[PDB]
Amino acid sequence: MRIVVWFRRDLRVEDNPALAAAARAGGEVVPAYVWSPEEEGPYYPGRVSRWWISQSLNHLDASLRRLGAGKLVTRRSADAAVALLQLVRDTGATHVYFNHLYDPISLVRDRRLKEMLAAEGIVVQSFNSDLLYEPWEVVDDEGQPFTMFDPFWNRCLSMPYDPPAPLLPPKRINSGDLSMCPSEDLIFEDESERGSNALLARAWTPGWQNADKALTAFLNGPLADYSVNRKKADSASTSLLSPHLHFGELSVRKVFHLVRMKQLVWSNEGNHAAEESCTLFLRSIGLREYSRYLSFNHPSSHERPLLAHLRFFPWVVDESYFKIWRQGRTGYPLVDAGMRELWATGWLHDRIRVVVASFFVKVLQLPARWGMKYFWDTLLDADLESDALGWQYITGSLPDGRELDRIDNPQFEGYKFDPHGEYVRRWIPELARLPTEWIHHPWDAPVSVLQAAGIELGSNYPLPIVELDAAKGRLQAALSEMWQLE
Amino acid sequence: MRIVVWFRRDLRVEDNPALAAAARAGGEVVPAYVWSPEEEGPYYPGRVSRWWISQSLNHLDASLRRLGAGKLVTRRSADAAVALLQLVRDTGATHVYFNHLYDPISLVRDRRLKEMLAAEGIVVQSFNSDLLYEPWEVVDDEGQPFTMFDPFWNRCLSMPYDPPAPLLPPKRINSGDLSMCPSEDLIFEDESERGSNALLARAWTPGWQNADKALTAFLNGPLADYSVNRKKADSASTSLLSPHLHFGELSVRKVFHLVRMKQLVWSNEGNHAAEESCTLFLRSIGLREYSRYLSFNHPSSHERPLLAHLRFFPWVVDESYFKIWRQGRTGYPLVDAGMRELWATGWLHDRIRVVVASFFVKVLQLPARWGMKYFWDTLLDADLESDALGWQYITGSLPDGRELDRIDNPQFEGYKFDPHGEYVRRWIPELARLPTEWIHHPWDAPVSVLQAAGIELGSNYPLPIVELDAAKGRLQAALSEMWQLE
Amino acid sequence: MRIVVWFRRDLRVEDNPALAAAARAGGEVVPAYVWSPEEEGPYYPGRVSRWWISQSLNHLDASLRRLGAGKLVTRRSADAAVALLQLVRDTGATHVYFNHLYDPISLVRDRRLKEMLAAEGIVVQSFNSDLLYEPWEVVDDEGQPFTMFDPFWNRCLSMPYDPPAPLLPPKRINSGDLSMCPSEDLIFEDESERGSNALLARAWTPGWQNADKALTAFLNGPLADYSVNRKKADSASTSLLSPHLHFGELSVRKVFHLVRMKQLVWSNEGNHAAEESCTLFLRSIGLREYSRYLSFNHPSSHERPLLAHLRFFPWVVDESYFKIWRQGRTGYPLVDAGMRELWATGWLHDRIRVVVASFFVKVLQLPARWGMKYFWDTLLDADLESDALGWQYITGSLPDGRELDRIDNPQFEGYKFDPHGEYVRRWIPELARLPTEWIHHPWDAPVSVLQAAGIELGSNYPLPIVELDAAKGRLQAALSEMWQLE
Amino acid sequence: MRIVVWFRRDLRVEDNPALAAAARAGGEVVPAYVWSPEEEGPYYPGRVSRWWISQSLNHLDASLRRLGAGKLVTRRSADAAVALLQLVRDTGATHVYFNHLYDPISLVRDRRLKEMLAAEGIVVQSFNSDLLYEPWEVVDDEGQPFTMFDPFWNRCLSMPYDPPAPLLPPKRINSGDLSMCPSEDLIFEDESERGSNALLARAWTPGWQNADKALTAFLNGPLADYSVNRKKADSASTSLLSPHLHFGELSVRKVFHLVRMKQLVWSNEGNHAAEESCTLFLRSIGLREYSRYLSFNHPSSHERPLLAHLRFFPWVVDESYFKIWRQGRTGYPLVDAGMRELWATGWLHDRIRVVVASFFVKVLQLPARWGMKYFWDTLLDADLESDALGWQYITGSLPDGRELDRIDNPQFEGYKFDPHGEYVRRWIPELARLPTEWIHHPWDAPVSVLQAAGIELGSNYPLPIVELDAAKGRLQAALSEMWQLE
Ligand SMILES: Cc1cc2nc3c(=O)[nH]c(=O)nc-3n(C[C@H](O)[C@H](O)[C@H](O)COP(=O)(O)OP(=O)(O)OC[C@H]3O[C@@H](n4cnc5c(N)ncnc54)[C@H](O)[C@@H]3O)c2cc1C
Repeated sequence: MRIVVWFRRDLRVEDNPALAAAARAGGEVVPAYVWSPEEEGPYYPGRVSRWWISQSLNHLDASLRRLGAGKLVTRRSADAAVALLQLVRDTGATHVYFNHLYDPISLVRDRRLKEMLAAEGIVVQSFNSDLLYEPWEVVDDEGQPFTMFDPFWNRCLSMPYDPPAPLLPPKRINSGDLSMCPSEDLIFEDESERGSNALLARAWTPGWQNADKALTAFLNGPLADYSVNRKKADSASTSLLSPHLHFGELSVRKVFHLVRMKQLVWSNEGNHAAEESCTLFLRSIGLREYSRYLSFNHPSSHERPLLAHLRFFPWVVDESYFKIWRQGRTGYPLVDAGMRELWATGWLHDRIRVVVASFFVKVLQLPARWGMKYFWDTLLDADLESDALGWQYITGSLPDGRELDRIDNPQFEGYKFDPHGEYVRRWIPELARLPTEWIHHPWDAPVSVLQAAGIELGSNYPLPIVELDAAKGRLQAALSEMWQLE
Repeated sequence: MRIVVWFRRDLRVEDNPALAAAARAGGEVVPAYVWSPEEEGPYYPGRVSRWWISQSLNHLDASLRRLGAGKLVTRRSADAAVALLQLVRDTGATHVYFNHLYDPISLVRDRRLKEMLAAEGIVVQSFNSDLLYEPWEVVDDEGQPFTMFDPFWNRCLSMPYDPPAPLLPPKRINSGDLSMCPSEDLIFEDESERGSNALLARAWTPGWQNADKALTAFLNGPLADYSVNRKKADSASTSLLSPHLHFGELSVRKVFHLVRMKQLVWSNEGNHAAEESCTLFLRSIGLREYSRYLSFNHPSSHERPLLAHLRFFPWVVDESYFKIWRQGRTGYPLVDAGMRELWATGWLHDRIRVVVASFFVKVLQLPARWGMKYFWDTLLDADLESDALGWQYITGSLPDGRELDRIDNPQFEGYKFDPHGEYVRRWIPELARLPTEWIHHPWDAPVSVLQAAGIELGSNYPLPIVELDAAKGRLQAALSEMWQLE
Repeated sequence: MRIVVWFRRDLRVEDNPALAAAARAGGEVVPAYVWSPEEEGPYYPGRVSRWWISQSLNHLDASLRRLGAGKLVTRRSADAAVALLQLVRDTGATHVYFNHLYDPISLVRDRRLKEMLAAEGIVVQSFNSDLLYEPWEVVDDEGQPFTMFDPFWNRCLSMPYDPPAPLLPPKRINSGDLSMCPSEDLIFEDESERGSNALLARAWTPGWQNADKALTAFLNGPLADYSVNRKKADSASTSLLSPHLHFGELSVRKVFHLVRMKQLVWSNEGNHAAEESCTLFLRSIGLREYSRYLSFNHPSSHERPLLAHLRFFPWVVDESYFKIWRQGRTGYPLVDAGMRELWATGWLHDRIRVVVASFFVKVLQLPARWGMKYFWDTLLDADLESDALGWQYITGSLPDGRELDRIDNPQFEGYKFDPHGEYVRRWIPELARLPTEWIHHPWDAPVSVLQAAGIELGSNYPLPIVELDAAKGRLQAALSEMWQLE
Repeated sequence: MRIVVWFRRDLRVEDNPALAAAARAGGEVVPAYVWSPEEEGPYYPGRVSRWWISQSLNHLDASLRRLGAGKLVTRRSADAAVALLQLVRDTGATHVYFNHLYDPISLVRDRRLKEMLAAEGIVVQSFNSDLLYEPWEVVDDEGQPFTMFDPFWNRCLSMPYDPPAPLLPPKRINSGDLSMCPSEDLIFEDESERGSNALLARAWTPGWQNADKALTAFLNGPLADYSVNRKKADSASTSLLSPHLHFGELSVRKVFHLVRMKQLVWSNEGNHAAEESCTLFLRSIGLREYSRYLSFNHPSSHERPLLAHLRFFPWVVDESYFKIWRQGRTGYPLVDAGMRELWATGWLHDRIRVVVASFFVKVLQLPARWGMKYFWDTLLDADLESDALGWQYITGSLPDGRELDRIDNPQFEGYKFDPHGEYVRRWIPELARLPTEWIHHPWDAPVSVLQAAGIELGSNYPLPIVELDAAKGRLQAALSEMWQLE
């Protein structure tokens, strides 16, 4: 009843530097979650990403009632600023203790939020939660922002001062009265998909308590061989904690500590593989930090994301091709098993997001905004930076890699990410007897080894809708339309 | 170089009562395997059942060379009797120590084999390996054979004398010379399927050494709850050792001992569930013993198997329906996941052989000899009795159960064998988001819960080729053709 | 109420070939245990060996009530023959189904028992339980008994016929009425040691159910390295099941089966160490079988045991020396830790029975009947053959080994049985800092390394009562009294 | 070659805030260990405490060479200040980066060290390593130090600001040249006890790498039931890490973090026992922090330790009584097993230091400086504060507990610390058969239960040198000499 913390994307109580700075403030703290998806514009957050919030908020209530604090109130309005001002009015609070995000749509909203509340009479203070450093204090030589990643992260490990350690969770807090503020339940998922969304719990359980159980099971397990099992998609040794790390159920400053703390343990035991796989796991953590630093600084993705160097190219406006690739009647088996895992789990491996999405533009030749709006709706780790950073990288625009005029060609795009075919036979079991040479290209197989395996192309497994040698040249008939104008 | 043992379907060295009776015979023993599939008539043994033999023979050689004995010679001819007489001629042997099988095609061959060898001058002696008792010494009240199972097996546990215990494996044997007999390698699998058959090793490894590893992993594991997990097909708690138990890699007299020996351990520990699941596991072992006793005695399946009370009914002669059911474009999802597991593993659960095969006759209305000849070609536990006993039982003819004029109706044929749908979503992952009420019948679902789950019937998942209410009456238009003639 | 089985030293229900031959006999069986220790003469069985029976009988009652059978009646009289005749009179039984033992005091009693019962009118039948073969059917070349062990056991593995396998335990039996026979409880242990005997349960739990738990924990565990950890006494890798194997709680025919059954498993896995340690474990089992065969056949230990080639030698008649060696104020540390383990556990390692008992005769020069009567009173595996076979062997009389005119000399009698000193420091912790060179001989140590370790000889740890160089010649002053008379 | 760190009692590299503040200082760092035990006066550190340093320094060299840094130089002189000034002269260093200890003998030495080096021209800076807070910033109400513990530690958990978290270990450091400074090996242990000290490695391995292996094995293990297994000495569930925590191989700020971090994990799982045993483990950690705060502040143990309210009382000057209690010929079995564990392991439980030391003064009536000088010589966790705080507490002088005019009386001083007698029978196995009522007092036993257990008092187990009812009044004849003078 003195200060408020309102969570936005930090759904945790361990080392949260707005709740722990509320416990030692002396007065009473009441928490909050204002839900306004109409403010976020075209980035109405997901459809299974909206499922994760409703099960993580209810996990946060029973984890924060045991520290005291009564409840976690949840209000709903069109914009945050009317609802948050009505919250300090209803409760009679003096401060607002939030922490700044780095979306280009919330950064304009946060200074607009700090402009409404401070002119009223209450005082606010922002903090730094889901980032190692802050993106304005990391600089290059003179004063500028970086424009690449490998010059950037070489400054990020060789800082003058180390990142601040995970500060202690609070001992106990107090709300005073749990009934002055009339909280209300609110819908997140639709009523037609009230039962079809509960089938994502076969692989994913949300909550902050399951975030550190998933972290510690990775440190003892697959971190010792992350340097070699990084690309292989058949085994689940790739630390499936990015939905925890996107919604702030796991702090980046704790994963940076515990990996570095046990890098020293393996460093003086002669394990040269397990110490190499710790500098390569923190590099991937730095890719998350670089995407937040990119949308805040100089490029900024100035008005909308999915933007670096295109949006003329003569795409086919065929909706039924978007009905085939979404369903998976595509014939190319590696982009077909990846398109079935995304629907069944709400999850893909990073190298399988490489081949599913690059097939969507370079072979199928569809507009890339149809690929984002489908990835945005059914995925769990669907943020505004990394979905914009990754689509930028795979379809080709950072001077980092994965250029155009280059189709996937799954003959050798599969022998690096899936050597034995344990990923194709897991997800399309109608292809489970092809002897691992034609499991990545059944249309290149002779008729004798196909009729022996029980696959008749056309009835059991569909033909490729677009041939590989066709779109190897049909792209260059369309990509030359860039190179006459730019 | 004195006596010969020739293995037929007892590919093991532990408690084999023809090899152990060859070690204590004093002289030298040479083993053999004569392969004549042209003698077996229409029962040319399998196509993946022929894969299991080629990998179990080579497992038997390296397991019997370490007892001595030099080699395991393998000859090939049209009939066994010319090849076996040429074997005692080439090696100068005096005895033949085999053990009698119980196929109606080998029982006529065995007395024909004993008729050729004894008239030459050499002496033979048969033994009893793959059976608990012998089928002529188990009798009913006066002198007759039984005609049912539950009167039969009540005599089989209440015998005057117990079955003979597993006699010790031999200490060491000797062949003398490993080069007098010019052995030859021989083909089992085709050259077109030399690589597609090696993909059954993802679930099955043959050999007698893996038979007791699979047995002991079941006694400590799923035997404690076999009485409740008997019908459920989603979990693999059903002791997958019938391909070991068909080819004689695991003796029935050892499984009867070790289950009964540890039934006593659980009997005086208060475990009333784990002692009930031992009388129900030996009952299923007795179903194997009853099928061998049935083809030898009174019914005998007199000239051919797949025979009890039919073969008029007006079947559709449509080959493309046999191309749909073999592939699995059938729409009924429970008989579709079962039709994909049979092709991927060469294995089905016993209650899934119930619903796949009864759909083949009572709904699709195809001739049952097309169902045997497909089951015979791709299955591992494809014998001559139990494939004939089971097709007789499920399609309805023993006074045991599973009568006609009764379709499967998977609305409640699935809630006993697959309660949560973990078996359908494992094998058809294009149906992985239906909320477990319409996972067994997608065509009975409303359009809203189907478009939310991403299934559009006709493109993603095919329609039912034959409706359920159609064949519920279209059978009775065809089954009345029995009841005017019989 | 038709036949009786009376247990003597076969306190088990698994593969007991008098109870299982009572179940299939048709009539009702009542079990019994007649306790007459006054018949056994000087071999009144033990004082902790009498503790093991009272806790194994009560374990047998609750293990045989669950098969039916009502009770296990226990009567007490001076001789067995009056009590057993009063038992068939009280119950009206027709047969007596026991199994013959091989003590020279029970073999004369058994034919005296068969002489009383058969002349009355009832019929008896003996069986073979606690032996592999029978000692009259194992012969040498012409017709004679053997006189050694290594010629004997070479016949015992190369028999014409294998030993009979473990026959199945009974399904269920029936006593009919549990109150016609007025059974009575009876004392085994004294009332002064009613509480001091319950402290042997810190290491030993009796019963037949714990016999196979102790057997299977050895087969998976220390049997793979029994060939190298056979002599080392510090680690408990030596299969502590001889108290189970003496009282018939574990059949010898089952241990011969399960070791031989899994010798084949390790034989075709390349484990040359684990297959050697199975031929050396069955050799030690054969030492138990040889001692039973020795007291029945030609030497017979004709009127009393502890007898092969002595009982003149001029022993000291000092009782206080027998008070020192029993207590352990002896100074020699290896025979002192062994004398403390025997009192604390009722158990010694076989190589520690070697050095404790040979020090008792060759150095202390006491009469050997004081050593048996002390070993008989406090030990668990105190039978009439192996206690007589072992004292015969270590003090020297079989042409097998461990001759006289040879003291122990623990300088190198310890570096084979206890290399690091983990056995001395476990049992005399007042010596726990001597640096493993003088842990086996503290009196041979300099004064500086003794005062640094905190041992002052005379107050903390006593001096040797008899010097080593004294009894190295004082024996030969007494052993020359043999060699003038024999 | 720019700054030096010299370790004193912080033998670790993880979160050491003088080495990590040396890595980010830019220049080159060389480490050091100056060994001057002649400066410490009567507190020449231990004889097995001197063994722990020689094996932890050599563990620190191979753990700090892999971070770079060349070596760890070790010089020896009479005082630290001549040797440390000769070290900055030999290497040409500019700074000295140490961290202040809290002994009253080093606190006078540290400001004397800062007085020599700063007047030369080099600059020093101290840090805070082995303490949670600093002892001058924890205050009571007005400005004073505390005089008790329970008022003190209630301020220590309710501080305004939390203790600083474990700061990251260094990435890599550099010495430049490893041969400019002529380092020398040095003796720690005597040559007479070069081999008797290596027998403490049966229970203790030193080093900082084994400190966190011992910590994490306690957090997963016995911390869940520390609240009930705190007093019981028979089981080793009491987190044996005080020799790691005394020599600075494990930071107190890390144990405070990891216990508090997983107190939250058990707090929201319903484990009310495992969350109570975390507030009671940090209390014991606070007892270490209170003893350091006590010798620095107001009482200070002004010129020497072992000092609070005595040193007149008429002690017996008998050296042979000090030869009995050191050896353990004392008859009282609970103080005898504790006196054998201290010699065998160099370790005692905290409640066994309670009864061994209080028997030394209140019953044996010896001067307490003979008890410290014996505890100082053979113990591992022999510091200057807690050895002074504990002797003060048990023999009675803090207003905390354990007053005088109160003997131990092991009849009920044993049924709280050793209920079954598993601690007495472990260490005096000559008493291993007493039936747990007279295992704590054999002289109070009747003769029948003693002769049955094999204990004859006087020869096997010695009599009590001082009777219990004697020193219950003979103390009060000597304690009245206090109460006439004070
Ligand atoms: C002086 C002396 C006295 C002995 N007194 C007894 C006694 O009272 N009771 C008794 O049962 N054994 C006795 N033995 C035999 C030997 O000590 C036992 O084998 C002992 O129990 C070893 O136990 P174990 O389980 O470690 O043997 P293991 O290594 O496990 O051997 C398994 C079995 O082998 C048998 N066995 C092995 N070695 C011998 C042997 N040398 N003689 C006889 N059997 C053997 C035992 O019955 C044992 O159950 C005595 C030996 C000596 C030298």
